[PDB]
Amino acid sequence: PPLSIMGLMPLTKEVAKGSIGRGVLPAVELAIEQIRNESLLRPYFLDLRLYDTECDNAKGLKAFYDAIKYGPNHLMVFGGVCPSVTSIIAESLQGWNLVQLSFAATTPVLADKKKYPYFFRTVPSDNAVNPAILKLLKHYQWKRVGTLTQDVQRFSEVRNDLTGVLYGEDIEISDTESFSNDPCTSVKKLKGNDVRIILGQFDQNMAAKVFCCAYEENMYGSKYQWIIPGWYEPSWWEQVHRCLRKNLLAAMEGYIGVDFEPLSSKQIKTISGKTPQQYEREYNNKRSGVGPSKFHGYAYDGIWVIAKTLQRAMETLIQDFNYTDHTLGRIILNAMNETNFFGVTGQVVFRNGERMGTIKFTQFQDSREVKVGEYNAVADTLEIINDTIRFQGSEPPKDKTIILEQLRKISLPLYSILSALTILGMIMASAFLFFNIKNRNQKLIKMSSPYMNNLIILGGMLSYASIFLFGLDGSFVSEKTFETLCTVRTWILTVGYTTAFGAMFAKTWRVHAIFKQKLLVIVGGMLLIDLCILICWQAVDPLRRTVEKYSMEPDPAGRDISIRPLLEHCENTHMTIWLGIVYAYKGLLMLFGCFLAWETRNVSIPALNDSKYIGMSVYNVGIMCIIGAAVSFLTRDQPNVQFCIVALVIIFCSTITLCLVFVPKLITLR
Amino acid sequence: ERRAVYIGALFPMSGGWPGGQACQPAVEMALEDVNSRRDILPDYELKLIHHDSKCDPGQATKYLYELLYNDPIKIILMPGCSSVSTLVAEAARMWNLIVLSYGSSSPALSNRQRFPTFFRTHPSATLHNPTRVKLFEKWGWKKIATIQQTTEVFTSTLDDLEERVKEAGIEITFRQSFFSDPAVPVKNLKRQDARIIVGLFYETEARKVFCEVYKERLFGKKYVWFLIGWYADNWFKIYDPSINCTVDEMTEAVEGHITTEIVMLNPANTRSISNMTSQEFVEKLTKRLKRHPEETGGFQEAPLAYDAIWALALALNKTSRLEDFNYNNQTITDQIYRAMNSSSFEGVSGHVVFDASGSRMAWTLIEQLQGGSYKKIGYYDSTKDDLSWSKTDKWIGGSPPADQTLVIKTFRFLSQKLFISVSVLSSLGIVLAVVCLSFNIYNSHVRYIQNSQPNLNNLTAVGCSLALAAVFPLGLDGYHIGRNQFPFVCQARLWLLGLGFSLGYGSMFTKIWWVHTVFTLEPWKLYATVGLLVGMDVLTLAIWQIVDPLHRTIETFAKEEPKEDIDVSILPQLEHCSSRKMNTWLGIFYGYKGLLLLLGIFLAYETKSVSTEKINDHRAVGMAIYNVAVLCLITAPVTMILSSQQDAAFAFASLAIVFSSYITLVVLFVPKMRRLIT
Ligand SMILES: CC(C)(C)c1cc(C(C)(C)C)c2c(c1)[C@@](O)(C(F)(F)F)C(=O)O2
Ligand SMILES: *[C@@H]1O[C@H](CO)[C@@H](O)[C@H](O)[C@H]1NC(C)=O
Ligand SMILES: *[C@@H]1O[C@H](CO)[C@@H](O)[C@H](O)[C@H]1NC(C)=O
Ligand SMILES: *[C@@H]1O[C@H](CO)[C@@H](O)[C@H](O)[C@H]1NC(C)=O
Ligand SMILES: *[C@@H]1O[C@H](CO)[C@@H](O)[C@H](O)[C@H]1NC(C)=O
Ligand SMILES: *[C@@H]1O[C@H](CO)[C@@H](O)[C@H](O)[C@H]1NC(C)=O
Ligand SMILES: *[C@@H]1O[C@H](CO)[C@@H](O)[C@H](O)[C@H]1NC(C)=O
Ligand SMILES: *[C@@H]1O[C@H](CO)[C@@H](O)[C@H](O)[C@H]1NC(C)=O
Ligand SMILES: *[C@@H]1O[C@H](CO)[C@@H](O)[C@H](O)[C@H]1NC(C)=O
Ligand SMILES: NC[C@H](CC(=O)O)c1ccc(Cl)cc1
Repeated sequence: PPLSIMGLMPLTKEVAKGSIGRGVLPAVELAIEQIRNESLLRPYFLDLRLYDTECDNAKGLKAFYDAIKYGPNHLMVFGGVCPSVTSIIAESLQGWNLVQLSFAATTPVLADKKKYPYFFRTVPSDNAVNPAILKLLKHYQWKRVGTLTQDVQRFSEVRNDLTGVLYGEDIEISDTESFSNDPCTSVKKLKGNDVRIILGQFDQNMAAKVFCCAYEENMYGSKYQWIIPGWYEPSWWEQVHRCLRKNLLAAMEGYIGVDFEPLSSKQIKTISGKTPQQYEREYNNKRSGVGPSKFHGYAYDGIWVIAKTLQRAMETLIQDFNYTDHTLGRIILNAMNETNFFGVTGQVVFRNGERMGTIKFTQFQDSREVKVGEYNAVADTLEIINDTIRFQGSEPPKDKTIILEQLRKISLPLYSILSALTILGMIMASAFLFFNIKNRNQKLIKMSSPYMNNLIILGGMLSYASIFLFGLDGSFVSEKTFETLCTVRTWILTVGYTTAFGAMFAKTWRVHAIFKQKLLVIVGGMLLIDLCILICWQAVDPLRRTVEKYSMEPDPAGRDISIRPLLEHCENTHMTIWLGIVYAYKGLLMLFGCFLAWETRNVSIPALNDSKYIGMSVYNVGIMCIIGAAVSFLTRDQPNVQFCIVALVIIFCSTITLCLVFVPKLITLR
Repeated sequence: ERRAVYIGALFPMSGGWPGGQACQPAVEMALEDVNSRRDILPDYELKLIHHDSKCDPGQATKYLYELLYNDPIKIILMPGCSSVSTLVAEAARMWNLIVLSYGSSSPALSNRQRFPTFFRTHPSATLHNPTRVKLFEKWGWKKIATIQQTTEVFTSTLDDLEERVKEAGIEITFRQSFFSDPAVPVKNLKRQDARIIVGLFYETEARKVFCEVYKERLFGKKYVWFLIGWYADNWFKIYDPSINCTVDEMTEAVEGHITTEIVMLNPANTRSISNMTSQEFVEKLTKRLKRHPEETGGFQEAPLAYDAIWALALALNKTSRLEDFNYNNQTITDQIYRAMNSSSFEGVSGHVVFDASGSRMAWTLIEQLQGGSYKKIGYYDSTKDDLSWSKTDKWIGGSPPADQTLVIKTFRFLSQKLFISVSVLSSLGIVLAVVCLSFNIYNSHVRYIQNSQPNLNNLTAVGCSLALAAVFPLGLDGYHIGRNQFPFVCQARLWLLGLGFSLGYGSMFTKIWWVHTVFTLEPWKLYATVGLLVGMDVLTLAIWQIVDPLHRTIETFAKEEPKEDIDVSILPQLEHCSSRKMNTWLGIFYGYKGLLLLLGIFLAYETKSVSTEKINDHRAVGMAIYNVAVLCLITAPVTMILSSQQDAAFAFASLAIVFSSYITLVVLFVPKMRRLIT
């Protein structure tokens, strides 16, 4: 001969978990009687001696010791359903060279082979669902997820394995959260960081509290997705008895549980010659009324694994096993490592002692959990079955609420009203030019220089034109045509001002020199130095377009899009120097024109002095241009007010300097 | 005579805690002193059968099998390491054996329903928690993080610590745990920005934890660690092949971390039941050791192993038959249990008694790693709540690192250089106003000064002086005054500037108005009109200030990083006066004054050509009101747009007052003083 195996199972009915042990005996006997009919082991025969371990760490270790002392020479250990005694037995296998093979231990701590080098496991562990969750995330483009872990050994180990599974992939963990008794002193942080996909690792009675608090933060609905473990008892939500059950069902509807698949759905023949459905029928007619345990297929495959491992180990060959033979234990271990065959639960194959099996997904509908897909770990594939998976929204919940850049626009009605007003300014300027050019022969106009007037009307006509180029933002102007228009507008404005005032200062020069074609040459010499200034400007810093983005916070109108306001403007390395040079040159010209006008007004020229008009217009321009320069450069981060000021001051100044020069003569001609 | 009563023992010589390197010579001595005395047990002889558990329960299971299934029957078991002690104490009830652990600190072993036949001379690890909560309360820390290895001892210690901090108002904001690789929880601690960390794990695991901490940069000025003081005094300098960090690199990662332990040795020079003081015991144990105590593991817990043997002997003494004991009979077990339970005696570790909670040592020692060597920073007794601080804890910067970088609320003030400059300008402006007033009232009627209406110009200069001295309240920020004196600066702005503008514009508006409406004359109506204007203005201002008083209001801005230091992230908040409803009263006031200014400009333009001699200089008055109107209509909405920028608003108000008040006084008075007395 006999080859003895030590089965350690809770067989008594006093324990609640014994319903597992009494569920798998109908299955194991189906494997034992088969092996003896086809006689895989020809000279020997397999016998599994059962020992009751009621999951007490006291009674199970007692049974293990009494089986070691008073029992036959056991070659392997089989079973172990409760993890408290299973870890105790599995950690000590090295002292007797026994190789244990469990079928119901799923805690991930048994996965490391520095602490449990002789332990094998036929059921997929708890941390075997992470590769399935990864393929589920890659199937819906969920590249950013948060986690909610309960601080105990099993769940913390699942989380620590998940951290290493996603490493190397594009998926990102936003925030890791943990709790021990109160789960929603931490759900508020998942709501504050605004994670849309939450991976939960917590027990059964904490899930009800997690969901009843997620109902409070409204962490449910068409924009949130929960992926929790699915090994919970069926109808686990009915057993929670202050929180309403209707709100719990409304908050939990749609979660995707992940758990191992009991039996394979493939119809190919297994190692025993029967298909999984034939084995399932044989099992359901083998046990009369005993409760069906979900571990029966794994016990069947475990017995077949033991049979094949003993076959390969005895063909590898000391015949007896006095628990001291290290070579025989090592041979059995190496023969167990090479297990590879198709059984009723899929392809049984081990990778570092852990089973590579299939993991199913179950989504929660109205009052049930329906299967929605399966992940095969040997082929590393995810097959989501059609028509069964659904979401409360039209599309699957997206993570990373969209951020988008939008320009802070100059209001179109304000630009419209001021562009409609400046064209009225230009048409009245053109009407005054018509008045000047039609009545050029009367002595009331010939007393003044009629050409130094049609230069100032040109200056005002094109400095009115400059208002539009201050409103072109980028809602309707591209990169390069904005960048070059930004210096076209400064040429326009500066040459308009310089002509418009140099012409009246030349007109005053003439009347001051006579009383004690040459009038155009000095305004040309002023434009010479103006264009020299602005070419020295353009050669150093051409006013490259910059764009400032700030305040990524503001909420939308309600369509769930985080709008990021940003705005574009013209700057350079240091605009202060260039603006100061331009304004200082223009102010020097202004003061040296007012001086020469005051010398003319000191002697009272009878009918063409006009120096009071020069004084008033120069005063208004000197105050309003300084104000418009100092207010436009301090309201740059709010461009609508900036434009409404820099356009209004231009309108006011270029209308005053035209009217106070032109209307006093038309009012005495007519 | 001399019937050998054997005891089983498991001494860990290596592993997570090598206590057996000195706890074995402790019992090997304690068995000789108890067997040499005739009054303790004359008929029996205590003998020891020991193995090496190495803190590994896998070896402990095999050795417990070899102990419980060999011919010589053992009367009691003595496990060491916590996992071995839990295994033995939970399994022993199937053989009716007493368990007496000398070095187990797991708080989970205190319940008598799960371990009904267990005793320990070692105190429970829940004595570290009151000291930790006291050190958290002393330094004002409210948010701590934890990282522990998932052993039952550390899990139960962390649960008790959680209960204690929840009682005291402290919150555990982050929680990490690992089985054999701490890289992931350390990286999560660094990502979560944990400041005050509490580590609950063995030394062999502590070396790996701190190597990943060094590679992760989770040390320095911002972080402080609370470890357990049971490690060797050089655990970070020991060569270890499983961990990469060089010892010189790891000495920086462990720096300034606080560690708590228990005294476990009676400092009094009194003699115990064994007739030896603590110092003689330490000296004899050091003579029995192969190497210095500074390199022998478990040297701190040896008094407990010494006292456990004496407790066992004194409990077997009060029960006096012991050879009939077998694993199938519980009467001898119950007798020995009731004899152990009622044990109370003065041993080397003080008053030894087996209470249910396991708390008999009161003093806890606190120390800190300073420069690669531990220094004792104080002691604490939680039963009396008294903390003896030695004042020797060194910190980087002289203060304990505070967690949770808070918000510091700072105010934005006016640059005092600018305020002082404008105040000097206003002082010179009021002295100019008083000079021109003394001039124009000295020559009251000495010359043609009476041809111009003199009192209107005089009280115009008065209103100008008030409106120009009204810049000091408008510049007084919270830097000079404080909150309690503040609400009067607001009314000292409003009344001064309102009355000043009314008195300095209505007085030279009524002159223009009378020039217009009688020259296109009466001596007292020129005062009646300005009195009506100023009185109605004061009525319209008092109704606003009394119906809706102006009070301080803070406008808070978004957070910014004041990283000119290495300190807290502040948020700036500006303070300025406002009414309960604003921009409606001030808007209507501005609109009315702008309408008056427009009407004044119109009347000054319509009467610029009249050549009356009942009034001397209405043209300079017209120029003055034009300039005042343009300046005020420009700088009224500008300070409404730039309200959230203190310096720009103050400059555009104060300079728009100073220039206007200089121009009006010049334009009115320098022509008259120039032509009158040249
Ligand atoms: C307010 C006051 C000083 C009376 C004045 C105002 C104007 C405005 C056209 C701007 C309204 C004005 C004059 C004086 C002039 O006599 C001049 F001197 F400026 F030429 C003129 O016609 O324009
Ligand atoms: C193991 O077998 C050897 C060989 O017969 C024997 O000498 C020894 O006593 C046995 N030991 C045990 C524990 O069975
Ligand atoms: C099984 O384990 C051995 C080492 O004992 C290794 O050399 C071999 O590659 C493994 N084969 C597998 C994993 O199938
Ligand atoms: C689902 O399976 C059917 C086969 O019956 C196939 O036609 C269909 O394309 C599948 N759906 C998707 C989304 O691939
Ligand atoms: C037991 O030991 C004590 C001393 O510890 C001794 O006084 C006593 O006499 C002994 N037992 C009896 C009953 O004599
Ligand atoms: C670990 O440390 C060793 C010795 O300093 C070094 O050679 C090695 O590169 C380190 N680890 C890695 C990433 O290789
Ligand atoms: C205890 O030992 C000391 C050391 O010599 C001795 O002086 C004293 O008399 C002893 N007392 C008892 C009661 O044994
Ligand atoms: C053994 O235990 C039984 C329990 O009833 C007791 O009656 C008997 O005296 C004991 N005999 C011994 C201690 O050998
Ligand atoms: C041991 O003494 C304590 C002290 O009150 C008591 O509560 C307990 O019941 C005693 N143990 C037994 C087994 O009676
Ligand atoms: N008093 C020694 C005790 C031994 C143990 O509990 O295994 C111990 C507990 C915790 C640490 Cl970190 C180190 C040692």
